[PDB]
Amino acid sequence: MPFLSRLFHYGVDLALVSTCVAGIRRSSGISFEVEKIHNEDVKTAVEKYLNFGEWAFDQSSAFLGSSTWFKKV
Amino acid sequence: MPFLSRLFHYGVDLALVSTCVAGIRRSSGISFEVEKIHNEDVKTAVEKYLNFGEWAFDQSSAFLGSSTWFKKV
Amino acid sequence: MPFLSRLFHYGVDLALVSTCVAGIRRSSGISFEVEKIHNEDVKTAVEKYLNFGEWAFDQSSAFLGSSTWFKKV
Amino acid sequence: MPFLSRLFHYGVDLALVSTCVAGIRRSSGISFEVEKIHNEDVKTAVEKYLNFGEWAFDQSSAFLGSSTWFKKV
Amino acid sequence: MPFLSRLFHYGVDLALVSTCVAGIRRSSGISFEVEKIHNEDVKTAVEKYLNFGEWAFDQSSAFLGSSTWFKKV
Amino acid sequence: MPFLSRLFHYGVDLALVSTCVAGIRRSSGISFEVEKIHNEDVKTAVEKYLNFGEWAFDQSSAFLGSSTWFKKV
Amino acid sequence: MPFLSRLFHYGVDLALVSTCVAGIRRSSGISFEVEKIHNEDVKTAVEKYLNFGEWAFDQSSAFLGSSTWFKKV
Amino acid sequence: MPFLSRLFHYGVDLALVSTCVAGIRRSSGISFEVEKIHNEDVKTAVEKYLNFGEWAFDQSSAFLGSSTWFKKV
Ligand SMILES: CCCCCCCCCCCCCCCCCC(=O)OC[C@H](COP(=O)(O)OCCN)OC(=O)CCCCCCCCCCCCCCCCC
Ligand SMILES: CCCCCCCCCCCCCCCCCC(=O)OC[C@H](COP(=O)(O)OCCN)OC(=O)CCCCCCCCCCCCCCCCC
Ligand SMILES: CCCCCCCCCCCCCCCCCC(=O)OC[C@H](COP(=O)(O)OCCN)OC(=O)CCCCCCCCCCCCCCCCC
Ligand SMILES: CCCCCCCCCCCCCCCCCC(=O)OC[C@H](COP(=O)(O)OCCN)OC(=O)CCCCCCCCCCCCCCCCC
Ligand SMILES: CCCCCCCCCCCCCCCCCC(=O)OC[C@H](COP(=O)(O)OCCN)OC(=O)CCCCCCCCCCCCCCCCC
Ligand SMILES: CCCCCCCCCCCCCCCCCC(=O)OC[C@H](COP(=O)(O)OCCN)OC(=O)CCCCCCCCCCCCCCCCC
Repeated sequence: MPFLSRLFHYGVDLALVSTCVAGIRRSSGISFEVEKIHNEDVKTAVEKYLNFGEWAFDQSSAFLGSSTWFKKV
Repeated sequence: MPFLSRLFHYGVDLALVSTCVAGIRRSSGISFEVEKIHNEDVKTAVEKYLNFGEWAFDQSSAFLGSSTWFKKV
Repeated sequence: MPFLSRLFHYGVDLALVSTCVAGIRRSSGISFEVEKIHNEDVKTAVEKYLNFGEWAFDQSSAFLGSSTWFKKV
Repeated sequence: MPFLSRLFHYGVDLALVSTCVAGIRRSSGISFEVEKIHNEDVKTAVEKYLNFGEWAFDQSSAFLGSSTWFKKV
Repeated sequence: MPFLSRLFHYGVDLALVSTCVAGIRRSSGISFEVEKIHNEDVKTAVEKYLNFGEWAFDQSSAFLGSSTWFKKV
Repeated sequence: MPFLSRLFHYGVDLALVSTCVAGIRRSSGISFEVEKIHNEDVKTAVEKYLNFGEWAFDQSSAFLGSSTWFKKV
Repeated sequence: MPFLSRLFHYGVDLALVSTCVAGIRRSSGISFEVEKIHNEDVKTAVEKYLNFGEWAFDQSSAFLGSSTWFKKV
Repeated sequence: MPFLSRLFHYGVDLALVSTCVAGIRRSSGISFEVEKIHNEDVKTAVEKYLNFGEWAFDQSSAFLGSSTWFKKV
């Protein structure tokens, strides 16, 4: 559970990019092909970046859902 | 204002925020309650901003789906 | 009521600066001395920038207050 | 981590967000409910981020109050 | 007075770049050779950008000097 | 943590601010009141941040001077 | 709205992206599929954005070449 | 593989600058004279930054080429 330190590590714009990429996978099934990265340590780093977006997507949906300005349809 | 001009007007930060909000709606059903905005001119402006993110989400999805670095499930 | 167009005009960081300046005035009484600006059109432009921060402060407090993650003490 | 190091770690964007949240608390009473965070490690990280904004709000207030371009009421 | 509108058009980072270029000219004499640009459209745009930085340098100096956190040495 | 990483640690925004502050000092004499900082660790960190700007100002001056688009006046 | 304002209209992030895309085209031949855009107004706007990057690439090339810190190899 | 960590350390704008510098070298031959830096600390930092841009140029080319939105001409 380092996800918050990684928000500051990646920065706002790259954190938002990863969160968008996760949102794309969730509704369309379009997913980065992590198994086509040759080097293992790079695959681990890429997966860390993408997995942060997945976590951030879940945290962001929960936060917006906590506001009376949003509703679940 | 066309969608591309809106991207440049909002800037990358706020464009990504709106795109992420759209992704949350598509997967979560959690939707901004546009109707609860009382002023009709503010309602219109907020709708333009959110609708930009819906467009950008779909354009981004199509672009990633256009690349062999993404798989499709 | 152009305040939203001005968010995009000023940009994220300068919009946040103005909102912070308004928050400072609200709790400390420390306020920019607008009447010491010689030229009238500049005073009008500076007041527009500061007044946007005052509006944005009010909109932001209302939004956070709409979330169950915040409470009024 | 000292407050200045936190500024550089968070970056200007997120530092201003936290400073604005602190300003909202001081004037509105609207306060982030830190206690509702269940994980103790996440609670600590969020508290560090919000407490940075409280510090930055007071440092900013003092700096503006140090200038003849600001009046005091 | 187009300088304040130029700040918002340029944004913070490009505004600071121009102000640093002005500072470099003031202390070293190293100056951009605008007279070598013969496309007058390009020349006028470059002149407006550089002249903004010269104005911003003078306003920034005055503001910092207005603060007890700075001293004229 | 060395000096040579500080551009990326401070980030572009705050590195430009420090460089701007240095340029202001060089031709106006307006200088940050380091003597008013009474925690020696904070003073050291502030001195590092300001001196990075002084160094960056000197390097940027030399780089612009190395270009035939600039002339010493 | 002229060409010479587009740096500030697109902003630094997206101007750098366009410039990067142009550099990729110049040495790899990999080129954006303008022919796949079938709204003529959108095609024109995309062509303007891409050609700004081509122009900026040529200007930046010439500027770096004007410096004694760069050599033609 | 330090290049991905370098992206996050440098941030998007400085990462794109380095990638454009690499693109300029590839198409024009205009190359930074790293051999003129004799402070080996500074030299190594500059080399790491420029070498990142060279790697990023190759990865960015490959990614764009992987898309049906680009064609090799
Ligand atoms: C706009 C993008 C968000 C920008 C924030 C990011 C940085 C902030 C920059 C400084 C502060 C920004 C101030 C701008 C706030 C916009 C206010 C607004 O446009 O909405 C006003 C609307 C009025 O409602 P009305 O019925 O007329 O009430 C009258 C009495 N006020 O009342 C409301 O609508 C209240 C709720 C605001 C809804 C506007 C857009 C909301 C959709 C995006 C929410 C995303 C939250 C961020 C989380 C990111 C997670 C990915
Ligand atoms: C892992 C490797 C990663 C390396 C990548 C980085 C390499 C550096 C260069 C990458 C640049 C990406 C390619 C940019 C080419 C510009 C293409 C373009 O302008 O878009 C054309 C497209 C028109 O498509 P059309 O369907 O006809 O229009 C629909 C209705 N308007 O219009 C569109 O579809 C616009 C879609 C924009 C949605 C984005 C909103 C969020 C902002 C993201 C910021 C970064 C994205 C850059 C967008 C370029 C702007 C044009
Ligand atoms: C951190 C700064 C905000 C960054 C957003 C700006 C750009 C977003 C970048 C991409 C998306 C960012 C994703 C990061 C979200 C952080 C999530 C987090 O740290 O909080 C997790 C916390 C866990 O709670 P727990 O009891 O453990 O629940 C277990 C099941 N999840 O659950 C929660 O705490 C839920 C509420 C989140 C509280 C974290 C900080 C909130 C205080 C700032 C709110 C400001 C909202 C922005 C409005 C600006 C107006 C000025
Ligand atoms: C209208 C005209 C406007 C023109 C202005 C623009 C001109 C360009 C240059 C302006 C730069 C402003 C002055 C920068 C000088 C650096 C001084 C510094 O580093 O701060 C010293 C201060 C130490 O004070 P002390 O009380 O001893 O510490 C308390 C416990 N730590 O530590 C502090 O107090 C730090 C306070 C930081 C709080 C800011 C958080 C939000 C981020 C804002 C981004 C811009 C602010 C730049 C901050 C400089 C970073 C050091
Ligand atoms: C210039 C880029 C330097 C950095 C390159 C690094 C690679 C990545 C950078 C890409 C980012 C996009 C940059 C936009 C380029 C602007 C083009 C320009 O203004 O060129 C004007 C001038 C034209 O000279 P010309 O008359 O055509 O040549 C005579 C030959 N017969 O030719 C010139 O050289 C005049 C330039 C004046 C600017 C001086 C400021 C020095 C540092 C500026 C950095 C930011 C640029 C902001 C310029 C805004 C100008 C409106
Ligand atoms: C350099 C700034 C140019 C723009 C100036 C515009 C004014 C505002 C800019 C201020 C922003 C802060 C910039 C940080 C400055 C970095 C200093 C540096 O790296 O200089 C290294 C090199 C030293 O050369 P040296 O051996 O000391 O001279 C021999 C004399 N006996 O001397 C050098 O010149 C090497 C520089 C290599 C970078 C080439 C890239 C060209 C465009 C870079 C723009 C962004 C800079 C990123 C550099 C990161 C390097 C780690």
